[PDB]
Amino acid sequence: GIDVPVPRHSVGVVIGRSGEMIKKIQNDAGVRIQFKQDDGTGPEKIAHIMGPPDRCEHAARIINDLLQSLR
Repeated sequence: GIDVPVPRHSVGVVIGRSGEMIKKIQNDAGVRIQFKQDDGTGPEKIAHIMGPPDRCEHAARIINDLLQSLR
């Protein structure tokens, strides 16, 4: 999969409540998104997108597009 920067100030939006929002992402994308401790950087965590190689980028865009306004 891919290790993707997700701002710790923005993960609130990505997670929503209960992680229901990010589950909806994983649902429609057909992926797994695991928030690592932090990794890679400081003010951002790493969302670990996994599954199919192209699908990782598809789901990457879902999250990234959401993070576009946030970062």
